[PDB]
Amino acid sequence: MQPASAKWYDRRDYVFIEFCVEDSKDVNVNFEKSKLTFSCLGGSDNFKHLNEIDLFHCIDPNDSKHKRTDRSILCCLRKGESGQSWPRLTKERAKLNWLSVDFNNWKDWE
Amino acid sequence: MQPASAKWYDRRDYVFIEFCVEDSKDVNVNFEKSKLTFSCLGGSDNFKHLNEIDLFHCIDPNDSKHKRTDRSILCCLRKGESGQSWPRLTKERAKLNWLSVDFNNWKDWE
Repeated sequence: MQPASAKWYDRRDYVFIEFCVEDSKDVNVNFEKSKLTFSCLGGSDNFKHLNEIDLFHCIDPNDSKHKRTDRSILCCLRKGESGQSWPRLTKERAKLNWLSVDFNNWKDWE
Repeated sequence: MQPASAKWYDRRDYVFIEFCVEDSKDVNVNFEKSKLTFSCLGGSDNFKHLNEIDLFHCIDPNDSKHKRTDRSILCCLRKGESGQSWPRLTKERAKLNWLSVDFNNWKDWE
């Protein structure tokens, strides 16, 4: 297995993470207060994907959700605090080779 | 003004920060989900103290409190999530020259 590639961006109250997996199945998103876990199989070859990250800021798991399509899986995380500033997605600064900013959707709402 | 010296430690559900200010007055503690702000005057000369820190993990402000004495001000922060692990007090890997671990009260409750 290996992490699915993903891009992220945020709004005032929400953080968005998109996992790019074609024809995904067994999609499994687990929202925690300070952690996110995504897993699924990709393609007819059942390619295993697993993404786990400690979030920079806390979120509200019970108010977070995800949508899936044949193209990818979009996660919507409710920021634990409105207007929360997210300079990065993860708790620690170290960069992840599968994660990048979604510049197509990025905005300076603040 | 300058930060008051302070030591910290945690238990399963709470994080404790003690600001060492003798004969404090105008004590002002502001608890926010991911931030703590402490200010006060020290001694007869009205020495100004101000401490601000972005917390490693989110806390529950509504359930946090502080107690003052002529010796110091002890803050009790309710962890946003029971059992939360706090390897450091601050969001970033920071060496704050005024902050140190309270080894007298420290425990490995885990």
